[PDB]
Amino acid sequence: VVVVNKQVLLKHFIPAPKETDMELVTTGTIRLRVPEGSNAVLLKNLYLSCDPYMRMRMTKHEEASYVDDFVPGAPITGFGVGKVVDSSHPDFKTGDYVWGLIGWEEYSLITKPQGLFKIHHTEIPLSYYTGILGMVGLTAYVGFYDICSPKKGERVFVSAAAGAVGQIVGQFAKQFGCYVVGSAGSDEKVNLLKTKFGFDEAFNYKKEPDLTKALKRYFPEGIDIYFENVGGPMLEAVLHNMRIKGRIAACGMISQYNLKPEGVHNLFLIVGKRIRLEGFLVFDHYGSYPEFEEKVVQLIKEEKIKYLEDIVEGLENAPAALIGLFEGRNVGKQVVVVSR
Amino acid sequence: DVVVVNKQVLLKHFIPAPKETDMELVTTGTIRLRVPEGSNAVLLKNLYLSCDPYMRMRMTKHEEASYVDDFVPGAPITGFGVGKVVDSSHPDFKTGDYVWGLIGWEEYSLITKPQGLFKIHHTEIPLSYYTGILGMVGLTAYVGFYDICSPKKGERVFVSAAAGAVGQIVGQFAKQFGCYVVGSAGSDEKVNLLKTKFGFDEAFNYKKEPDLTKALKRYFPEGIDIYFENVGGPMLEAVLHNMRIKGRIAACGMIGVHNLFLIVGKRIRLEGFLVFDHYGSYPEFEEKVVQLIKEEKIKYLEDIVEGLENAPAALIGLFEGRNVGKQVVVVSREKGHHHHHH
Ligand SMILES: NC(=O)c1ccc[n+]([C@@H]2O[C@H](COP(=O)([O-])OP(=O)(O)OC[C@H]3O[C@@H](n4cnc5c(N)ncnc54)[C@H](OP(=O)(O)O)[C@@H]3O)[C@@H](O)[C@H]2O)c1
Ligand SMILES: NC(=O)c1ccc[n+]([C@@H]2O[C@H](COP(=O)([O-])OP(=O)(O)OC[C@H]3O[C@@H](n4cnc5c(N)ncnc54)[C@H](OP(=O)(O)O)[C@@H]3O)[C@@H](O)[C@H]2O)c1
Repeated sequence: VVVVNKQVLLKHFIPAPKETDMELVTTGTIRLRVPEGSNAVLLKNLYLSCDPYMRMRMTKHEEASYVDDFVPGAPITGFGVGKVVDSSHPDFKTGDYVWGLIGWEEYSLITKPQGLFKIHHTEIPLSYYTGILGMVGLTAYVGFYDICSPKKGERVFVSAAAGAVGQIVGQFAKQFGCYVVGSAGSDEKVNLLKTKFGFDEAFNYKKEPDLTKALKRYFPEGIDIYFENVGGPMLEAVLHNMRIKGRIAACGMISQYNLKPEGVHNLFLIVGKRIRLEGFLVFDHYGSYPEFEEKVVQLIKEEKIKYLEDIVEGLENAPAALIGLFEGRNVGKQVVVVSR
Repeated sequence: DVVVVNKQVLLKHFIPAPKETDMELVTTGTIRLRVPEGSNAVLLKNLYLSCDPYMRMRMTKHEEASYVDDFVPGAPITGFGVGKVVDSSHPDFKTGDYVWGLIGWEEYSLITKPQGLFKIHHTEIPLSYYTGILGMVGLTAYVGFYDICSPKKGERVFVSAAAGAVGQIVGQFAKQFGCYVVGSAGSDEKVNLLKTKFGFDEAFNYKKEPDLTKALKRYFPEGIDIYFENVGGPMLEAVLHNMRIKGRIAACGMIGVHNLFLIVGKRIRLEGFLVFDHYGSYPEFEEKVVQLIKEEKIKYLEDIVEGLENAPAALIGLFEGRNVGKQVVVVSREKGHHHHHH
């Protein structure tokens, strides 16, 4: 059996990204069997994740950064969920479902199957393994329980709080016993934070004249913990409102990914307030996954965590949905359905 | 219960840099040489004063509270210093003991909260050292490096404002721990001292380097594990660019930053600290550092100025970089003074 395999390719390096910086192609095929003699796994790709860090990979870097750049002319890759068609690797059998880095394509031959995780709970919707039970959820789990060193009762702020990482941090934090406030870019998202996601309070950053004062309002006694997804002047504001011994988990600074650079002027406050500002990367924490899968599956089962996906249908729509990320167009975790 | 003259330096008023005229020596004041009846207080004859850069901030009025209370116009300047106990109604302090802690810019200070005085346990060390290397500055170095920097033998360490009081000590601590240590300073005379007196593996003049990012690449081909941060600003940008995965930045002081996102990719811990939170560490620190001095395994240069009347100048001087070493003011020599100097 040789079948058609559509692909989305990076046309070329970027210096914001445009939908034209990628190209769907239909003039390609794959054999539905793993090469003889390999330790490899062939996946039918079911779901894709759009993640902001994918932007960086579309630019060429002289010195090595944290992930390999994309190769022009080759498919885009990123997190996704797949079904095992064929396998010459012992830990994976035909009919198993998995998640991990795969190609923006209908079918991927995974030469390094050590970096695929087997899906242990079929009871759960498979798309969850793009986000809440995939990379994004684990990011939240590490960022909050580990980097933020939280303590019950502490005052927690979360930027980009309706996003995939944000919405999870908030719920983790409320269930730990913290006061949790979120910021987002639309009243629809703010509504979701207060009504679906259980946030003690939230507000629209686009519709607040002074971020520093806005935060003073929700944190009269200042902020103990800032889960940082956005960066820029929102960080300055937070710094102004941080409490002695406050902690900032630097998850991302998405405001800067396509800009060029914006400056932070408050940093000296980190001294007077004895703040720990610490970045982290989820790739370093895959060891914590098994415990995390169990915690979060139970949380879902018990209806004690909520999760909103933004779903887009068809591989052809993946470039748009990725670009859309950066303009706030996603309402929840951006997933692309390749086949169901 | 004699009454004597007590000269004082007062803050005339709040400042919006400071001038010598923003302070005033006065001779009118007097003091009883006995702690009030019923108090648990300690009366000091003030021997030495420290000039420290953070004093500048206290000369400005702050609407919102910052880390230490502002100075009060009309009241003496206060800061770290060394004193001899004249009288005490507090059990842990006796007449003739020497101590350091916050005292007044004056000949005599009545200390109402003596829990924040540290006893001097080695009176054979020059007492002036307890302004700086064995006082607040040294401890700042001790905690900043051994604690906040979480160092490990062999790691590549950078220190800004390295010829300063804190910097100079961080560097030596770091060398003796087994680290490669490079310093930055603002004059070739200071760079010379870092390499020849202070034991730094390398150093350079930041004023005479066009690109700090490249400058640092040069001394750290494999990047920086640890940055002891005294300066801030673009020097921080540069460092961040040369930091290694899992690198650590101890924010001691700073005197816009655009590359903060790097903290994520490189998994950096940037952590501020304040020495007031670490007084518990003093006793162990005193022992380590005294031995280090006794064994001639740490070096230290003081800039000494004589007389209370010169303190304002020396503090201003500090802020314009004019001090060569830790800036001390001699208010009065302990009876029986016999330490040589230069
Ligand atoms: N291991 C890691 O370090 C790790 C792992 C995963 C994610 N991340 C980081 O986490 C952040 C969010 O991840 P996610 O997958 O959950 O993304 P997401 O929040 O689901 O999508 C991006 C969101 O960011 C907000 N946004 C976009 N541009 C913005 C701007 N210029 N200013 C303010 N807000 C903006 C938008 O919400 P608004 O409507 O609120 O504007 C948008 O919904 C990103 O910074 C990403 O790099 C890091
Ligand atoms: N607990 C704490 O967190 C704590 C405690 C004590 C001190 N500190 C801080 O540590 C820093 C200095 O402490 P210190 O006692 O050692 O003071 P100091 O270094 O004796 O005085 C500051 C020195 O920094 C250098 N400098 C000034 N502007 C600079 C710039 N723009 N770039 C680079 N270097 C510059 C000057 O010499 P060169 O320009 O020639 O290098 C100057 O002598 C200050 O920020 C101070 O507040 C913090």
